[PDB]
Amino acid sequence: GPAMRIISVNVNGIQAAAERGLLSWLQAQNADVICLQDTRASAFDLDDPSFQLDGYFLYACDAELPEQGGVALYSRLQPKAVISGLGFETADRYGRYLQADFDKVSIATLLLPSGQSGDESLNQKFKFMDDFTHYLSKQRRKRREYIYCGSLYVAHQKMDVKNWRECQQMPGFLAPERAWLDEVFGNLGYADALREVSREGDQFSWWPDSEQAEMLNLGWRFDYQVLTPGLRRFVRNAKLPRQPRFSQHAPLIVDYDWQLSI
Amino acid sequence: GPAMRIISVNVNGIQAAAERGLLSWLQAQNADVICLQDTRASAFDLDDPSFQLDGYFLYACDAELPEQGGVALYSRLQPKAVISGLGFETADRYGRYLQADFDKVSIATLLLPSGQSGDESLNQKFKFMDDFTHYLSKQRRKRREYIYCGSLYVAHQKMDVKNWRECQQMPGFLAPERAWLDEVFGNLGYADALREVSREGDQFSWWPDSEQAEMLNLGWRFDYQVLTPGLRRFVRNAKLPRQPRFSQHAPLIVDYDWQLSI
Amino acid sequence: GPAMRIISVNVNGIQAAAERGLLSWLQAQNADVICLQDTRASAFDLDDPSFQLDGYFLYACDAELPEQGGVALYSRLQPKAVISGLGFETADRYGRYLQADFDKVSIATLLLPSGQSGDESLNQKFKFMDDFTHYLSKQRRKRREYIYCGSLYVAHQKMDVKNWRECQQMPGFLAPERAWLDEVFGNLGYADALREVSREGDQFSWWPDSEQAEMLNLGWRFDYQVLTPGLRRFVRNAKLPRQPRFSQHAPLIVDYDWQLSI
Amino acid sequence: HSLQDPYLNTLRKERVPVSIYLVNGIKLQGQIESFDQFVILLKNTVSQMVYKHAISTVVPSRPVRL
Amino acid sequence: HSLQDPYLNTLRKERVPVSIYLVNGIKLQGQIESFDQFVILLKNTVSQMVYKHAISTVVPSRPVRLP
Amino acid sequence: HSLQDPYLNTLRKERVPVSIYLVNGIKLQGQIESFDQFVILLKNTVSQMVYKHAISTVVPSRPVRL
Amino acid sequence: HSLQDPYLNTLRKERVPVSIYLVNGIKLQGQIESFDQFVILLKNTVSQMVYKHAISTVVPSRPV
Amino acid sequence: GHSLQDPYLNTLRKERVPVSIYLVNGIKLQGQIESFDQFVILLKNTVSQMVYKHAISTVVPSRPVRLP
Amino acid sequence: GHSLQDPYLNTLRKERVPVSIYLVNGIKLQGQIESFDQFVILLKNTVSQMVYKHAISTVVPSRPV
Amino acid sequence: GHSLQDPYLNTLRKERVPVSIYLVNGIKLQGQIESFDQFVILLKNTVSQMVYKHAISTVVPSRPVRL
Amino acid sequence: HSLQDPYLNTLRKERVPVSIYLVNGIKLQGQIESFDQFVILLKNTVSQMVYKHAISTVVPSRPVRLP
Amino acid sequence: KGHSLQDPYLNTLRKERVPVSIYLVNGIKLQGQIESFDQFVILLKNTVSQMVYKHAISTVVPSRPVRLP
Amino acid sequence: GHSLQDPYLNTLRKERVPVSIYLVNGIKLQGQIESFDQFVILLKNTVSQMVYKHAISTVVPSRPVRLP
Amino acid sequence: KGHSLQDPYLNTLRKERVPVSIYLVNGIKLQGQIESFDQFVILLKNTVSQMVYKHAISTVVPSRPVRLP
Amino acid sequence: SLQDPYLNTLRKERVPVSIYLVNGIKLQGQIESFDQFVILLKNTVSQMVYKHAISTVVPSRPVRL
RNA sequence: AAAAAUAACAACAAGAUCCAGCAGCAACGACACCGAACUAC
Repeated sequence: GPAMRIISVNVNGIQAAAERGLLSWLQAQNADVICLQDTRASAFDLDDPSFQLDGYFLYACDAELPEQGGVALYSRLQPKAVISGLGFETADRYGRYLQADFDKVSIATLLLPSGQSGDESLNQKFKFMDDFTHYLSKQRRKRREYIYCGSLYVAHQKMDVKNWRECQQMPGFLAPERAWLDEVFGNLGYADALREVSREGDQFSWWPDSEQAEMLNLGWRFDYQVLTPGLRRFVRNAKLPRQPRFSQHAPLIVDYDWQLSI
Repeated sequence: GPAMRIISVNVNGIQAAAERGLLSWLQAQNADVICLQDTRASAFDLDDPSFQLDGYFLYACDAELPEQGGVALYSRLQPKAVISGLGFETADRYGRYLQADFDKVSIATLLLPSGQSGDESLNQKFKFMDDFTHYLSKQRRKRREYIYCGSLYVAHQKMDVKNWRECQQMPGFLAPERAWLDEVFGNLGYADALREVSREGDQFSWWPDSEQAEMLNLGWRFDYQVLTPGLRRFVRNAKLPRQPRFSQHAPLIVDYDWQLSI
Repeated sequence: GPAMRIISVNVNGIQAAAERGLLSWLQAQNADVICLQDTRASAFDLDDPSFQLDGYFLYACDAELPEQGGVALYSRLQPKAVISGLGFETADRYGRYLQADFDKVSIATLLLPSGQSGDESLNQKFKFMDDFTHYLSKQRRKRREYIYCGSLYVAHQKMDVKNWRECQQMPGFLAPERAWLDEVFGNLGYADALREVSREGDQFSWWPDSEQAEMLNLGWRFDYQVLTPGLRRFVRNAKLPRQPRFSQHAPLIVDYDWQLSI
Repeated sequence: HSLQDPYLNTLRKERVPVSIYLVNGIKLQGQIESFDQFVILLKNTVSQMVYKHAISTVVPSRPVRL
Repeated sequence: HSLQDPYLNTLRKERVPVSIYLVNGIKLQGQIESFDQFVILLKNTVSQMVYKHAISTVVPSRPVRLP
Repeated sequence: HSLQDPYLNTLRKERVPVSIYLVNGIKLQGQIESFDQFVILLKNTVSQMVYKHAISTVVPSRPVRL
Repeated sequence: HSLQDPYLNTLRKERVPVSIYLVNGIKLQGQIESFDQFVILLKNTVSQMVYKHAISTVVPSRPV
Repeated sequence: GHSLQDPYLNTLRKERVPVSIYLVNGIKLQGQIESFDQFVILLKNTVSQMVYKHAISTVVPSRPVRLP
Repeated sequence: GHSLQDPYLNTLRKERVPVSIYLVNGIKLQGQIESFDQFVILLKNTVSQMVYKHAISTVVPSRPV
Repeated sequence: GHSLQDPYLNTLRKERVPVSIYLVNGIKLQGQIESFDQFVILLKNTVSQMVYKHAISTVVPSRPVRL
Repeated sequence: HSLQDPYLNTLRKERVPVSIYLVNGIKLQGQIESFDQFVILLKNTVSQMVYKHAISTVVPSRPVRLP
Repeated sequence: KGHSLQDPYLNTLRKERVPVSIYLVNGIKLQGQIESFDQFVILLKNTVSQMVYKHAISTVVPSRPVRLP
Repeated sequence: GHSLQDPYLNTLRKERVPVSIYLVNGIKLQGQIESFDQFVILLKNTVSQMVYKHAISTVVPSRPVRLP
Repeated sequence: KGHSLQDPYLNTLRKERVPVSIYLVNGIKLQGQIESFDQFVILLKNTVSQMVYKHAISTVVPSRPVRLP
Repeated sequence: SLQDPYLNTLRKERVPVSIYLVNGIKLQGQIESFDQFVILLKNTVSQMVYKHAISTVVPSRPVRL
């Protein structure tokens, strides 16, 4: 059928994920476009055929420093056009955005800074959010349905995090971040893909390095597939397999009934 | 957990339902409240202990002309108060409405006339709908949420009907009925129960008397658990079993997280 | 006062109509634009001044073969523009569509295949229907208020034909044809002037070749005035003179409030 | 409106309990639900509609950035 | 008018006993009979008319939800 | 001004003894003789010109509708 | 338009004393030597330019 | 659009007449009109004061002035 | 139609002059002008408060400009 | 230059094939090209017109035509 | 050249009320007061200069024949 | 560039200082008087010296008629 | 002149590569470039449409082609 | 011959470094300071070096009044 | 005149560019070559954009000549 | 008097008649108005 599968997997360094076997798992896991983010490597590094998969193209945009950030993207067929710019110092200087265009459908690999590294990172995250909300408000005029593979590092509602009573103070769950994420899914009209098909809790996509939280399943949902209201109806299913995890985040696999094309 | 199971069904005459064995199956299925639309019997007829189940109370509103209509309702605990009325001439005459109040929740056994008999029936149905729109616009103010377990006898979207191209002129699917349903479920905000728990097709509740349609699965969805937006979040599961057919329609069990109490 | 008149006389061969003196009947019938369908002759044949009514222009587009198709159009004043063809092989190669634009209005003459001759005719009818609904959907957003005063050879509702149950298998009332017509009408917002001015039954235009069928009034309404919902407000009245019955079709005449001009 | 619209939008999205001082001295309290060119909506147990031509100042209860 | 009329017409259709606080600190009570772009009408025994330039706030007695 | 004009015209034709309450608080009494964009000529024994921008409300006193 | 300008013209041509009551509650006396669409001149003892918006009502001193 | 406010203000400025501006609130300010506009007026004092038009009720010159 | 308002307000805001905005109701606001618009201005005496133009009467600068 | 435009328009005029000229604004004119010239083309249809070259975008011959 | 100048001269001498449609799709009206190799003065209660590089077409309200 | 109509018309509109209105290809309407014009530029006066290009102008209508040489 | 336009257009023509042209109005035509001169291009599509150079904006090939 | 009035105007706009607008035919509102203008291009100097074509410009509105030499 | 050195520099350093046509749409990419009327823009696909249809050419990063 | 810019609509016969009801507001903006200019709610 006209199924379209998209996989968003944050690796926190493509080297570790490739060592754990993310390359082979992706090559085996059938999909159309892999929104893998947080490469932490320059374009000359991704160009290495070791990372390049068979039957999947490669695109990448890195910051001035390879480890400072960067985001990559795979695709089954050659997209109509790829663009590695957003227009913000917090986005271009860090290489946190890359968009690929198919017939009236654009997939973007968004990457927000974690913020837990320090206060400066939190300020940069707030600035990036305040600029991205404006970018979205400006993009509401276009007719193309957008599929942002976002690693927002922000939990929306209570179900998106366990033991919220204790997480109300830790970064990634404060009041302004929650308000921004609700405005994105609220007034602007956008809607999350995962929360559309499965309105149940415990579906987390991130856990600290300590295995205690993993055993207790104390995690957040720092991965979203933001869809224009036009694509909200085409959301068939979503899944967050935790066992085949190659980093702190878990692969988020969303399948639609939409059929992309060159 | 707090699982409140509501079982709505159109008996199309309590006699046929009792003959086919609706009472036993209904008693077997654990449920907090059961709505029986179209009893086609007087209140004194329902007084017979044959219809009175153990652990359930007997409530019913009989039409002026017993054969023309009538509704019933059983609950596990003595409701706060029964309101066997609506206000309109059609409702008061045909006893097509009966309400039971609970803690911040009230269940209504709505019954819109099918309109499949003749033109006068279709006109009565149009009048009943043009009055129930006002009724719902009035009830939109009170705090308590409502659960209309009603056989609206009107399909909403294509997902509710197969081969819609053929039924574009059959009563219960014309343009004005579709518009009224879309306005009641969109403009007013009364979100449906099925379209929020399972956004899949083939979920039919009605089947013509011809066995050909039954074998071919040609069916329409007429039953509806209309929920105030306050209760939409309290939906969990809703599946239509067709194998326990006891009338022209089939039950519509729906489980909610809300828990009722005197 | 401000009034305009339009006539639709599917001559089914201008030769047969002229043989029955239809030219004089049309000359006596005061009208602003006359849209006769099915000329069954080339443009050179229509150039004969016999068919040219004094004070009325002559336009015509002939099919690749005379008897195959062909359409004509008369205007009391020089239209601003006259066009033919729609890009489809079922229309251009047969000249089954001829449009004329004056100002703020555009009157078109359309001739759909009867589909009653053979299976290939019905297949071409389905092809023309789907291509034409596609084109019309592409024309909805335009500014021109189109009036496709044309013969569709398809009955929409039961009000357009008695004993519809027997006509279910006969062409013109087939399920897919009725569904296509209802989609062209409601889904896209188009309406008909004749039904709008009067929702009365027993009014038909087409009749079989059998005499007893006409005696007992067994006819269909195949000629329609597909009219954009914008100008529907300016429709006055519509008639169906069943007295002549010169040809298989009837002179569907409609008067509106709007007045054309060069 | 280069400052009115963004300011009101920031006060709305964050649900900051704002205090609107009218012209006649009395002050209303509540968060901005929605606003227009000539009307603001205050939610404080009753969704009331205040008029732009009658408001004097609008002070947020807590600091807000721009 | 993007948010003004959708509120006044809603109050009118719903017949909510609204209280209008003028700019000079005076309060009026009643239902909106027929609001316009410049003046609103009240449904009291006298059917008073209040201009839309001297009205400061309009608070309904019951919470009204925008359609 | 869809209903303002006909309402004022009906109050004028019938010579209704309206009561115009300004914004400052003082009230004026007298039938409406005529009206125009930002002006109302109240004539009742003595003529006065009340500006609409300063008028707060107009109580028709008698039950009068359009 | 059809009332304000002709009324002010009649008040001026007649030189009638005009009492302009402001929205603040003050009663200004004098004649309207001239009038504009935004300001009215009230000269009798000292020159004055009363703004239109600040004028609540304007009553003549005698029939006009 | 107006043809009587601009010349009056220009005269009150160039002649440097001690002007007294009384606002709708019911207060008094004194000074000379240094500059005018469609919505503001600068008044000279110990500190130049920008008075808005919509708030001004009357502008009385300390001495009578003739129109141009 | 602001050849005199906009430059004055821009100078007062850039120079960071503690101005006092006397409203129409008689209240005396204070604080520095942060950013002004065609219909609203912003002050920061303690917090970023928006003052509506139609409610402002005069703007006295604490220092001659 | 302009070595192909001449024969194409010449044939379209000789055969008098009904052509549809789509302009730059998206509007479409329909009719027979009566006379082609530099910087201007003459149309033929009820109420003929004179269309300018720099405003034309495409010329669809509708029916098959060879060069 | 061969077709533009004679056509325009005929339209001017005969004083035919033509309608000049611009490149944006706007419709104009008036009689051809004068023409040039770059602009056209069209009169209709006011002599407007329309640039030839902004004229989509010219519709003569009266049939005209070439010389 | 060889025209015999635009030059005198524009020179008359400039010397006479007639209120002119220029409608551009985009459909925008500018209003003012001409200061100086060339084969590719026109300097309009209306609180600013606005250099409007020639190719971007669609029509030029004066507020009142003018005589030609 | 046109040192780079022809080597590309004639190349697309010879190989008959399906290309999509984008008119200045904003829409998109599709097809193979049949013939082209210094003023117009021809699309080999069924309609055999002709497009004007000055009205064209871009020519996106369906598949990458080598520059001669 | 083709820039008798455009060349000095643009040169003055570039020298004075006055905020220019440079409206395009589409109706967009550009801005910056003309750094260097040639026959068919204008290099606007703003936050980032920009290049705008001549045939796509429709208006050059300087924010401040300028006098031609 | 300046267009030739400008495009030569944008092509030498291989700077990501953004072209903006008359209709108003934006085309990101990287200049491959430029002639008197045509410019080759390569971004997954190689397309030929016309000079007369281009309105602006913004380099993604600051560049002079 | 101008969307710091729609990765692009197989194309606009054409824009100058009553809440089955809150463990309840130290109190309703203090009630529907109660006719020569004086600068903190």
